[PDB]
Amino acid sequence: PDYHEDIHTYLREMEVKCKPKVGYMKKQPDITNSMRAILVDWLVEVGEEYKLQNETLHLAVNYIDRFLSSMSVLRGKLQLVGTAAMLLASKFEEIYPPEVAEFVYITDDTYTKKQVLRMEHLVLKVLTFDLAAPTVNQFLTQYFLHQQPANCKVESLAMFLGELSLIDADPYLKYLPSVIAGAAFHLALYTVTGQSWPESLIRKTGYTLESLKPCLMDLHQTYLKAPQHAQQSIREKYKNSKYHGVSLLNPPETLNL
Amino acid sequence: SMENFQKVEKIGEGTYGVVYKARNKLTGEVVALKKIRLETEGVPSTAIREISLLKELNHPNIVKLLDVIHTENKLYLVFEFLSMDLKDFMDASLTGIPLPLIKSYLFQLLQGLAFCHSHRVLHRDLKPQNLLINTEGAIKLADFGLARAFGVPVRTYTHEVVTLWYRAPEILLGCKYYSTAVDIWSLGCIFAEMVTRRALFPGDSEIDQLFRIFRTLGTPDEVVWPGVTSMPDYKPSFPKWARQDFSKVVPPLDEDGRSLLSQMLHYDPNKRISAKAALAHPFFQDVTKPVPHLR
Ligand SMILES: O=C1N=C(NCc2cccs2)S/C1=C/c1ccc2ncccc2c1
Ligand SMILES: [Mg+2]
Repeated sequence: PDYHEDIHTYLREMEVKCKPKVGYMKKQPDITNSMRAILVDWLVEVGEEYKLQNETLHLAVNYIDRFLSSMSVLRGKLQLVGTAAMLLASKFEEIYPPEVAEFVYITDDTYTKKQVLRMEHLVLKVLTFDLAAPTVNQFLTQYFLHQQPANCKVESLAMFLGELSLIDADPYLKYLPSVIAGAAFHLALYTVTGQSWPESLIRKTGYTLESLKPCLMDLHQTYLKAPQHAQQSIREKYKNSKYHGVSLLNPPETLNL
Repeated sequence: SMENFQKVEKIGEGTYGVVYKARNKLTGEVVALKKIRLETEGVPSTAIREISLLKELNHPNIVKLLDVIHTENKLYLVFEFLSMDLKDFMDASLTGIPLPLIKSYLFQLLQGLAFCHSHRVLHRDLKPQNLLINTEGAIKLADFGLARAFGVPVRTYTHEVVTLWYRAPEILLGCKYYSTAVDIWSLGCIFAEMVTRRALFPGDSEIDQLFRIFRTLGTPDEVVWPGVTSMPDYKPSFPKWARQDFSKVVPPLDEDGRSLLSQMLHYDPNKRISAKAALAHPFFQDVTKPVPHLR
């Protein structure tokens, strides 16, 4: 099908260039992984409240991680960075983005409009206006085209697992979106149908199960431990019929390979 | 800041903001400035989208963005300056645009467009006013204010898209999914316009636009466009116009010209020729790069 290969190649180029710094939190004096996890889980709620696309959620997190990779931020201002990031992602991705006033509302009177608007400009300057970032979602939708045949439970679980990876910078910040998407898809497909990463995707991506194993092992642990995780907005989201209640499914205890 | 730019003259508005011709006072460079006043909703999605995409796209047939400047009440985009837009050029041309120049412009536009599509960008406002030409024979896509980064496969995007005359029938009939084909349709209309010297489908409304397209290409049915009778804004009451010979639609065009245009104006988006495939159409076998000899 036309342009699918070119687009995939190009996205594989851009994910490297849009990659945040792997160990930036160590260099952040006042913020932690846990604090970022709180922030990301909150963005999930915002996405739910305003019925935003999952893509917007992923874009925002990329903006956040890229911003935090070069700017030190105090814990009290992290949410301002987050709010501004969600606003820009919405403007980039959404047909009908929420008004700035709505973004000031869900902060709970924490920041002012002028603060949100100034933060928008700062994020833009820091990101040098480069907002078209490849996401786990963008690879997932491509990978879904290789199902035989299409299974809606598999898709939702993949989207779910891929979303869980956004929460924890350790260890997912060291994996590319194309790789997390690979691991999410295989893990999803294995849980629902008992099938594995397909030959047709080995062909397309050049990723094998052996190559995905390191990420796939991490994602399997997160999945198993998801109900005990401090952050829970993603499990609650994917409980809904909209996502076929896939977060209620039982994860496998072994993966074989 | 804009200390170093001297505004020569306002040249128009397009999609969003106001475009000026200006001069860099230190280097002499002639530039185009697109000004945005910061509706206090922050930076507009149109500016956000145009800037990140134009920064991704380096190609001889896509306009070059040189710089972005914020003077905290406005936002300026700084482009290279060429000569004029294609609409300007066609209004000035009694004379006609010679075929070798039409072929060359079409060839370049398809290259610019294939580059966009290969890089997951829909332009969504291809029209003569948004195409720019210089004295040396080049033509470039400009005004990416209505553009967007699409995914594979596409989801539902903004329905507003494309200025009426250049708007693909799948948008008009309200299909929930549209993709790259809509840019091809727009280039088809422009191709015809360059040859005929008049717009192909100058509708004043959506239904007028559909009826004008039908009277040229035939009212579509399930054989020619599987699914069409089921589209949201398809009406069984549509008059049933017969399809006409392409030799009558663009009479000056020879056999390959007609073939390419009918492939660009194909009703079914999936069967409509890609910009990448169109580059190899035999129409372009003798393609050169003449100068427009404008002023
Ligand atoms: O010309 C441009 N047009 C844009 N949007 C639509 C419009 C067309 C004409 C007026 S408004 S953005 C843009 C940038 C630009 C760059 C170089 C140019 N060189 C010559 C003439 C116009 C130019 C415009
Ligand atoms: Mg730290």
